[PDB]
Formats: sequence, C-alpha cells, structure tokens
Amino acid sequence: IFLEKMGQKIAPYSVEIKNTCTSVYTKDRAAKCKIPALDLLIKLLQTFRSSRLMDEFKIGELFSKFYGELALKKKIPDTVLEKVYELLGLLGEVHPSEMINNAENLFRAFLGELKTQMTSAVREPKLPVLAGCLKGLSSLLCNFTKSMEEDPQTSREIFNFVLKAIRPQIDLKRYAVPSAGLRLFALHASQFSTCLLDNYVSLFEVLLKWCAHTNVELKKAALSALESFLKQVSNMVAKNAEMHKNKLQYFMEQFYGIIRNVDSNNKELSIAIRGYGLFAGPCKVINAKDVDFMYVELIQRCKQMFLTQTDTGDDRVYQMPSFLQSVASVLLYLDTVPEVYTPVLEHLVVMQIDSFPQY
Amino acid sequence: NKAAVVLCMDVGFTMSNSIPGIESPFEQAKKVITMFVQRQVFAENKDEIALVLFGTDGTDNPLSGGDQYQNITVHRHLMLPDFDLLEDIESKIQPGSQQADFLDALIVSMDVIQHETIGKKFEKRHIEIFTDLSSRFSKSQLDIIIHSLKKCDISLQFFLPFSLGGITEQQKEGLEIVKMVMISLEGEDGLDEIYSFSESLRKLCVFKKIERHSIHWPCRLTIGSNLSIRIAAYKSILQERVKKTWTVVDAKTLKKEDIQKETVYCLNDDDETEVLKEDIIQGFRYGSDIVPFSKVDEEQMKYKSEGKCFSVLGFCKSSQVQRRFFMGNQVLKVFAARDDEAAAVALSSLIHALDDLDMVAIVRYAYDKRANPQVGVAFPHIKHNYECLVYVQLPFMEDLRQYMFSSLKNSKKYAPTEAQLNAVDALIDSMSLAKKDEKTDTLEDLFPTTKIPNPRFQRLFQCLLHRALHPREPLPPIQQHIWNMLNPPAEVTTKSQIPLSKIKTLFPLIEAKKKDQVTAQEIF
Amino acid sequence: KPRGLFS
Amino acid sequence: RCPGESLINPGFKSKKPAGGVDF
Amino acid sequence: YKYSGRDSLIFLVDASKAMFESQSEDELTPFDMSIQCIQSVYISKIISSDRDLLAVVFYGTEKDKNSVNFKNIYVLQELDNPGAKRILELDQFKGQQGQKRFQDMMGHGSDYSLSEVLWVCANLFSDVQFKMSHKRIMLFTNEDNPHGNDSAKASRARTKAGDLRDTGIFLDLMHLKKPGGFDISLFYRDIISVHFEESSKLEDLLRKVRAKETRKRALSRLKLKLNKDIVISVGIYNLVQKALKPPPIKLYRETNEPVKTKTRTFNTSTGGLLLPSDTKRSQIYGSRQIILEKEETEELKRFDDPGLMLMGFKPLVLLKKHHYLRPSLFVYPEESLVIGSSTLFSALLIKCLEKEVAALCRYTPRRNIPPYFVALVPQEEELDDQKIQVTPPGFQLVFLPFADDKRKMPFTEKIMATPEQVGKMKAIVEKLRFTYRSDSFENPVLQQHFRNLEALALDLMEPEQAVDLTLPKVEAMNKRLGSLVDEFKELVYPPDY
DNA sequence: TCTAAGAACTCTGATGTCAGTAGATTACACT
DNA sequence: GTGTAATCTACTGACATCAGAGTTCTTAGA
Repeated sequence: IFLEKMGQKIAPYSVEIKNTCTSVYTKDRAAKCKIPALDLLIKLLQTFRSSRLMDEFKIGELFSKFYGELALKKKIPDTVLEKVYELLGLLGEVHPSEMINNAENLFRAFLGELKTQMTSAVREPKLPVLAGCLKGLSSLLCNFTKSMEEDPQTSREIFNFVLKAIRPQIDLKRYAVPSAGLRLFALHASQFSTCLLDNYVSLFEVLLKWCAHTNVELKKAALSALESFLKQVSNMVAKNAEMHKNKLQYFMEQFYGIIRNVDSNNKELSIAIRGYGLFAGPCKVINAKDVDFMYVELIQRCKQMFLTQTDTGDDRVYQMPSFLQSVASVLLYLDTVPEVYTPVLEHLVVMQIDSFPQY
Repeated sequence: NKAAVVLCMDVGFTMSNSIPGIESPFEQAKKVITMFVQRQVFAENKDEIALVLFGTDGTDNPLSGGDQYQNITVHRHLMLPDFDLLEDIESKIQPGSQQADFLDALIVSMDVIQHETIGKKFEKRHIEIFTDLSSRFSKSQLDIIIHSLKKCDISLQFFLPFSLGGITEQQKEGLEIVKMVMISLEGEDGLDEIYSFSESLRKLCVFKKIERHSIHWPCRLTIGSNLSIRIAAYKSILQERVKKTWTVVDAKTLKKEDIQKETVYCLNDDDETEVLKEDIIQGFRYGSDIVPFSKVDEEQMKYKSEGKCFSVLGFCKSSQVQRRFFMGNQVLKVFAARDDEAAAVALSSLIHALDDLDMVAIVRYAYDKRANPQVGVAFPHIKHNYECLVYVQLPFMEDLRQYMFSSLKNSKKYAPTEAQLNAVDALIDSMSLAKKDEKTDTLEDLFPTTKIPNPRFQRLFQCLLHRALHPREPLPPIQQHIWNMLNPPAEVTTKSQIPLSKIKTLFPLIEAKKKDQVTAQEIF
Repeated sequence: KPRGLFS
Repeated sequence: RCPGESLINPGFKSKKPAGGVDF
Repeated sequence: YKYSGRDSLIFLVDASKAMFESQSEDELTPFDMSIQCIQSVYISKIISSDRDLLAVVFYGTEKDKNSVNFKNIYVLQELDNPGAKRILELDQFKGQQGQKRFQDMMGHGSDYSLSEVLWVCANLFSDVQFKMSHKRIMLFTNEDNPHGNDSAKASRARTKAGDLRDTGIFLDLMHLKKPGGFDISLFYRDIISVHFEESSKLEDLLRKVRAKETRKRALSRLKLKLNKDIVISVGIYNLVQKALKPPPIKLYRETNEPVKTKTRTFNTSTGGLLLPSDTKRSQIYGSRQIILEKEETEELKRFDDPGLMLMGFKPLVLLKKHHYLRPSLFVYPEESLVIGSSTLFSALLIKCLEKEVAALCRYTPRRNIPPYFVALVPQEEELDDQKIQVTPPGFQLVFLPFADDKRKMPFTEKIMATPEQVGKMKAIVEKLRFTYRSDSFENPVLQQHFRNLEALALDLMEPEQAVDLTLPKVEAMNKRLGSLVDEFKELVYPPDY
C-alpha cells in the first residue's frame, strides 16, 4: 500500500525493499510470507521500470535465482508458483538487455508447462498455475516478439492456447483463467494477427459474450481486449487489398448496431466508438467518400452518447473522450473536404474541458 | 520345472476353406497359438518354445526326405519365447498351396526334442499338433512312436476345428484315427489331451494367473513348556503385487541409469547442507516438543523377542471371536512338518479335538528374530483330504476403535413403512446369484469371484502387449471381455428390472453433484 | 491338473 | 452419560485394564 | 460434539497449609496427591492427545500471578498444548523437600475466595482462540465448607458457579481424605452436577493409560449404485486399524533443530536438474524396453469412478471364513448427500437379516484404483449391557480374494489319529479353557516404546520396563494343565525325542 | 569343494482423503 | 461506476495407504 501511495517519488533508497523481499522469500518457509514478498517485488520492479536504480537491483541475478526454482516446481505450493511465473515473465518486460539469451529457454519452459497443464489426461488443470503462466507470458511477449512474420509454429501454439483459455468451452465457477487469457490477448494481438482473420467471428462472439458477465474485473479485462482486437485487425488492412470488404462489412455492421442502440455499460459502448475510429485508414482504400460520412456519423452519434437519459455519475467518466479518440484517422492522410465540424468543435471543446474537474 | 513346448502347425491349402459361420481352420489355429504365445511372452517361466510348420511349399529340417520328412519347415528352434516370434505368428505366417502329413511333422518334431533335450536342461515336455485333418498318410511308425513317447517322456496335445459331444468323412475318419492314437498312449485320460479350436479360443481368453509359491518356514508349535510339536506354515491368501517395478528412464536416451537421485538435506539457515553420516540424528515427537534419540540407542532399549517363537496361550469358544475384528496382512496354513509321522498323529489329534467343541486357539507368534511379536486366532476347519487350522492376527487394545454410531432401530425420524418393506422383500430374493438348482444344498455358485483373475494384471499385460506390437501408438480402451467377466450380468439383470422399478417410486432419490475430467477441455 | 497350452 | 465415558479423555469409551490369560 | 473441538482442562489446587502440609498417616500427602494427579493425567494426555489443552493454577497462595481479580492466586501455567517442560515445572514441587520448595516461592495458608477463583479460571478459558468441545475445571481441595462462614461471601461463589454452568463451562470435583470427615451435602452439593472416605473416581486418573485416541471420522463417502441410476450415499468407517510407532522426525545433531530432506533428480552425465516432464517410466520384457509417460503408469490401473456397484445376493454360509483379504471396514448411512436415502438403507439392513443373506458389491475407494469385490454382511446391535453398544448396526465390508491371491500350498495326505488320541486331547483343551476378549492384550513393542520415550523426554532415572502380557505364564500352564504332556509322550509317539 | 535368486519383514515418502477456515471472486444492485 | 452482499475454492492438519527401497534367509549352488 505505501509503495502504491508514494509511487516513484524518491527512488535513491529503494534497493533495500528488494533485499527485504528476496531475504524474506528465502529465509521464511510459509507461503503466506512468500506471497507478500513476491507481491512487493512485482510492484517494485513495475514502478522503477524507467528508474536510475534498475541495474543495481542485479536483475540478471534475479532471473537465475527464481528460474532455478523450476528445477523442483512439483514441490512448490500452487499459489506460490503463480507468482514465480508472474515475476519471471516480468523480468523480460522491465530490462530486456540482461534477458537476451535467457528468454528463449523461458519460452520453451512457459509453452512446455502450459501445453502440459491444458492438455494432460491424468488430472484436471491447476487453475492458479495456468493463470500464472498466461500472466507471466503477457509481460514476456512485450520484448522478444513471437510475431507471425518469424517463428510461425510457436506463434500459432501461443494463439491456439489463447483460444483454449478464452473460449467458454465449458463454464468455470471462478474466472482467473479467462481473466489472464484476456490480458494476454489484449496486449499481444499484434503477435497473432493472421489468426485474428482466420478465427474472426468466433473471436468477436466470445469477446462480446464476456462483456455481458457481471463480475467486474473479468468485465474490465474482457472489454479492454476488444479495443486491441479491432486495433490489430485495422493494421491488417491499412496495407491490404479489396479481399477484406466481407470482413469490414461484418465489423461496420455489428458494433455500429450495438453503439446505435444498446442498454449496457460505458465499457461495451465506448469500445465500439473506439472501433469506428480505427477503420478509417482501412476504408479510405476502397472509397474516400465513405471517410467523410464516418466523421459525419461520429459527430451525428455524439448527440446520442450525450443522451443517456439520466445516467448519473457513470457516463461522462468514460463517454466523450472516446468521441475524440475516434476522429483523427478520418483526415490524417486526406486533404479533400470543407468543415462545419470545426465551429461545432466548440461543442466538443467546451463539453470536454468543462468535464476536466468532473472525473 | 523347465519345460519344452513344440507348436506343430498345419499350413496346407485346405484349412483356408470352411463352414461359413466361423473363421477358417487355418486362422482359427493361428489365433489359438497367438492367444497362447502372449502368455509365456509375459510370464517369467523357464520354458523353451519351438515352431514347426507342415504343408509348407518348401522344406527346412535336420532330417530332409523326398516324400516323408517333406513339406515341413522347422521354423523356430526350442528356446524361451520373444516378441519377434509373436509378430511372426501374428503377421508373417502363410498357407502353402500344397498339402502335408501330421505323422510326418510329429516324427521330425519329436526327433528335434530328442536333439534339444540333451545339451540344455529340462523337466517336463510337450508336442502340440494343430490341423484340419487334410493329412493323407500310411499308418506306419505308430507303435514305435507311442512306445518312444514313453521312452522320450513327451506328452502330445492335439487341436482340431470341430466338436467332441458339415464336417467331411475325411475329418470323421481322421478323428477316429487320432482317438486310436491317444487311446494307445493313455487310454481313457488320452482324449482329454484333445482340444477343439472352439473351446480353446473360449478358454485362452485371458493372461495367466501370477505364479508364486509360499516360502517354507520351519518351527515348533508349543501348547506347554515341555510339549512341542514340529510345525511348518505356508501363507495361503496374500494380497498380491506385481513382480517388476516401473524402472525410471531418460526421455531421449531411453537408458535406465542416466538419472541419479540425490536425497540432499537442508538446514533452513540459508542452505547449510548436512552430511547424513555425521550430523543427522533421528528424533521422535513428544507433545508440544521434539526429543532426540539415537538410531543406535533405540536398539539399546528396543523390545527384543527372546526367540523365533510359536506358542499357544489358551483356548475359548467361537463366540469370543466375532467376524469383524480379523486384522491380518496374510493368512497362514499351519501344517505338520514334512516326514514327521509323530507330528502328523499329534496335530491331527489337536485339530480333531477342536472340530467338535467350537473352541479356538489364541497364540503368540513371530516369523523371525527382531520382527514384531504377534497375537491371534488359530481357527480350525475340515476338508476330506486334510485338516485345516489357519492362523490369523487379532488386534491389540490400541488397534481397536470404539464409536457409538447413532443406533438405527429408533426409527421414528427415518421411517421404514409397510410399502417400502414390501418392495425390498422381493429385491433381495429376485437379484440372487446363488440359485437352488441342486440337491447337495450347495447353490449353483453362478459367480465364483475367488476363481476370477485380478483385472489389475490383465489390464497391465494387455497394455504391455499393445505398446509392444504397436510401439508409437496410443493406449486402447478396456478390452470388452474383461467387462463381460467383471460384471455379474446375464439372467440376474433380466430378473432385476421390475423389483428395481418399484424402488424408484417407493423411495426418494434427492440430488448429488457431479465432477469432470479432461472432458473439461476435449473435442466435440 | 492341466499343462502344455494350459500351463 | 457417565457410566462408560473416561474422565482422563472424555467422550471416548473407558480403557479396561489390559487383561490376558487367567483361568 | 463436532469434530474439531479440543478437549480443554484446567487443574486448580488448594494451596492452604491445613491440607497442603497435612497428613493423618505419613504415607501420602494431599498436595503431593494432587500434584501427582496433575503430572499423571498430563503424561497420559501427552502420549494420547497432544492436541488437547491443559492448565494448572494455585489458589489461596500468598504471592500472585493473574490477569485481574488478583488476590491470593497464582496461575502456575496458562492454557497450552501439553509437553515436557510443563511436566518439569510440576515435578519441582513434588515430595517432602517439594513442600519446602513451594514455600520459598508462593507462600502458604492465606485467605482465599472461590467466587474470585472461578472468575480467574473463566478469564483463562476466554483468553484462548481455539474451538473447545469440552470445557472442564477440576477441584483439588478438601475444604468441604470452603470458608463460607460469611454466607454473603459464599452466595457470590454459588451465583458465579451458576454463571460457569450457564456459560457451558463444566466443573468437576475430587475430595481428598479430610481427617475425620468430608460431606458434599454440607457444601459443593450445588456446585457439582451419603458420606465419603476418598473418591473412587480418583484412581481412574492414575490408570496411566496409553494409546492414540482418534475421534469418529469418515474414511471416505461413496454412492452405492444399485444399477445405472438409483444411488445412496454411505460412509466408510475404520473400526479396526493397526497402530504404528509415530513417524520419526530427522534432526540436526549440533542444535537439535529439524532439517529438511530436500531431494532432487540429477542427470548422471550433466547438471540437468531433471523436471518431472523430463523422464518417463519403463519395464523390461523379452529383451525389449517398454516406455510409458508419468501420466499413463496411472492411466493404466483405472477402471471406474468412486462408488459401490451392486452385484446380487448369496447365502452367508458360502462366504467361506478361511479366505480373508484385509481388515473389515464399516458401512453406515450419510444424509450429508442423497437426502432420505437412510429410509432405503434401513429397510435393506432389516430385511437382509431375515433372508440370511449378503449383498455382493464391487468397490473403488478412490479414482484411479481397481475395483475389489466385497460382501456386505448385515449387522445388529447388542445394547443389553445397559446401552454400552459393543456393536454398531449397519454393514460390514468383508473383502474377497481373487485367483492370484490364493497361493499354491504343497501336497500332503493323512487321517491319522485314533479316538483315544482325540479323547486325551479333548481333556487338555477343556482344562485350558479361558475367555478371550478383544481388548485383553496390548502391543509389547508399542507399549515399551512410550516408556523408553518418557525416560528420554522427562529425563527419568530409569525406563519403566513394564513386562508384556503376550508371553505364556508357563508355570500356570505347568500347573493348571498338570502332567498330561506325558499322554502324548506315551500314547502317541516313541521315546526317541 | 559354496554364490545369487528368489523369498520374507519393516520402514519411508507420496498421493489422496476429510473437516474446517477464510480469503478473493464475483456476482447484485443502485432510479 | 461503487459498494455489499453471497459462495466457491482454495490450504492445512491429520489419517490411510500403496508403492519403493533397505535388509536377513532359503534354495541352487565351482
């Protein structure tokens, strides 16, 4: 709590919190002391990412000490083995130059454990351990990219294990597994994008379905994954031919049919606004005279993102920034058309800047 | 024993052709010998096997001839079985387009036994002839063969495609010639060396029972300080475990010694590693604290038995010893010592004097020195060929648990009503296994569970078979005949269905949950 | 008791 | 109730004093 | 009570000189009697139930230790799990020198007040966090009028002990041979739940009796599938189960600290700390090597899910008592699942006993275990001993062998004895007739082991060496039987041995 | 003229079990 | 969004138990 209250504020003393955590973890047997010792490292490494101090942490020692524990992973309690993988995959995030030769053997370890954990016949999955893998892997992929241009087999294996985590193939009564698979998919859809155009309807069906589940962090993890899915799918036809009109038709239909109607949370709805922004750079390629009308329709949708009908204390906290985060792409590469939209930008200027103290 | 086996198999043309309601006599015999070879392919017996084929379009033998000793191949010499023989039996063997003689193959096979039985050891010997009776022959050497089967001490088993309760005149006359040969060998028992392919496929269905002895143990049964009798017991029931353990092997090298198992030690003060030969001393635990012994001071204070004892404490009625309490790892059968005719009269007196009083013995026992002393009930019984007196362990006062389970005759909250009782009244007669089809007052014994082989070992060898013959493929289901054996199905299920149907209504059946498997993420 | 194939 | 229940170790049934053979 | 609740027990001795230093004889001493009791129930509870809680308290002493309500009381020991150092604290006060050792410290004969003493013990039980099943106080005072000379002192106690009983703490008593008389009907009549010498109860605290005592708990719960559909939940309970000397805890020599056995697998060639996925399992047969994964050496040996399938019915005579597999386990209903299934089970119990019948079942105690076959023999209760239930009603699981289990045993034939040789035996056997009872014997090793362990643990001068009850007492076998071994030696065999 | 293969028993270590405890997930819900 | 339920799923102490490994004895034995 105190490291979160204070943040990065005064860095030059911080190594002694690290030394307390690795000393606690090694000298105390109790998992309930190993858990906070790991937790405090996760936040410590995460907040000092950009710091002066990240070399004197001995970040290359820290991989060798916690990788060695996988030598006897069968003896480690299930919930501690979450945090070892949360940590290990984060080492690949914060300081890549010291991980440069190690992270490939860690890909072999993460995939080999997760294949074994998802596909074993002899036992039901250890849900905490499976979640720990998907969590650590989500930091690992930020550097050391397994983007489908190269290593096509491992990048397919990561993607169809994400389909195994994401699909409600049967329903769980706790959702830490989907919750972790969603964060992975959200940050790394860029890695697996040819598969996004292969499996495309089943992906948007299941992703949309998670948005209905009333659990709140599941819901936030669900929703933040659709934005990135549409983000990657946009880049896939920012530099591709007419072949994808069939796909663009499905997206320009369906999420527009939600935006123009739905009685649901600001997350589901402000994503579909994020969606409509992105497709300009795709859509200019078949017709410039649909690029203006999607700007006309964004602002002629703003009149109903306003009109929530007494939706107190929820709507402005995410609604209107999405109007503006979906309207540069419709002009960034163009120069054709004259604009009422500039004077009416007073409507968005005053609205937007008036609401600065309201969030 | 170390045995000789000689499969002498007819592979002529004709056995390819059949009564259409069965597999061909050729492939029937091939299946019998397959269902056989598997048995000693797993079982650790010391028994040599040979293969001889006859009706072969070529010939290979030590004794070659132009008309006799011809259309015969001595395909495999007399040695312990192996998986390549089983593959060759299962997949290699072909019918010849020609024909041959079983009397022919017999003389060659029996002469091969007369070669092989000299240069390496044996006790018992067999020759085994499989045919459709398409052999045409002169009735030549037969008296010298039957005389020589005694002088060589080899028994003949004979295997045929039809019953002994559509066959050709040639098969009828051939069987009367096989009968005449076995009548000449053994008389009335001789026809019990003859088997159909039908009954044998209906008997070779399973892997062998695990063969194990009970080891000899010599001792002295002692009813009082002066009077001892010689006794030598054998274990009789033992809950049996497989001989060979699962060895541990490296995934890529497949060598059973590329792994060393370091049992290393840690003190928790940052990985101070101990030496067991100097610094590790066993302790016991005593309430809220530990106390150190020495492994070498427990032996100074430990309860030591004064001898490898067996001695009776006294006697008392069958009433003192109820069913439930019996507590043993094993059962002994506790017998008069070999060639002690004084012990034989004395122990037959002992147990005949227990047969009539309903009295039982209570006895201190100990297998050997250092092992724990032991108590319990030496319980007599009788069979027409010997007196039984089994020994079984009974609890000490701290092995026995006493709990007042809330007692059920206080039925006012758990009502057993007239209609419920009048349903059950028919269940337990209706689903009887034991049927009264007798005047011995012994019922049919329709499901003799003590004669069934253990499904654990049938299942193990069945996997070792499949992964031997198909060395990279996935594992099979349970072979269906194992369920058909392990169920209790036939007529009893046809009787049960209606009395069970009135249970479903007269009694409630409120919910229970279910749990899942690899089905929690598996296809379709 | 049985022997041979019935070992 | 009291009659069978040990005072050293309550609820559990009273341990009787070992016995052995005596005629 | 429910499973988890500890027994918890507090010992509360009168430190007053008029009893403490007092005797009519020389041969005992009431304080030396109470302290012996406290050490001896406490050494029973150490072997038998290390989980259950003890405390010990002196009232009316002159120097004090309490949380509050302090006057003239000393909690020698607060509530704790029992062990050696506590038994060593009581040992210091025992004996003729002991009754001076106590005087140098807490001081003797001062005025006291039960309504404060009962307050103190109450606070004690309160202060502990654990769930308690039985809450009991033991009074070691002889002071039969507890100085209620002031009746308005005494009404405080009696009301406060009303409050003890009202809060479901119990309280219990022992009288300690006060000179000339003790009578509960004067006072203590309403504190406990015609005249006495000394309590017949107190000798039971000197039984020194040793076993683990482990409370009623299930082994597992299963569904008795009568067919594809009808099920009842039944329990599976362990009425007879061989005890073992407790597992020894390996220690570091130089400090007595516990140490971790910390095993790994290491490649014979190279530094690979091989993970469980790195290595398979295998066999050798027919000079070839068979390879299986660490999943499938335990996919083989599967057949069924946890339950009990019904297989039809038999006569109880055909279940031959010579072939016996492993110790019999009890079956008893459980409404925890399949509610009202007790109604079916009870009819099934009742009617099998009329039919003279067993049910045959196939039995799996777990997933990934083969089925054994088990006869459900039905059972009936002998409450005739004033409802001491020697036998609970339900079913016995009696296990049956398979072919592989019934090992071959060598050839022999004889029917040798004459009617005189049986006739003499029929005498000796009837001379040696006693009554076995199940509890009449004790394990010589496991009983000896605890006595060795105490000598080492409480630092005793000697191992108690208490001689076992399994040896035949051969001089009695000489005399009760008499000389009749000569009838075998004369009538039955020659003189050559 | 003796050297291993076959027993036998105890002991140690892991896996699964039950009862009970309590945390975090996650549903439900605000006009 | 924000806040309060209700309730699933974990972990631990403890108890049984199969397997696996250490240890003494018979037969077959140069």
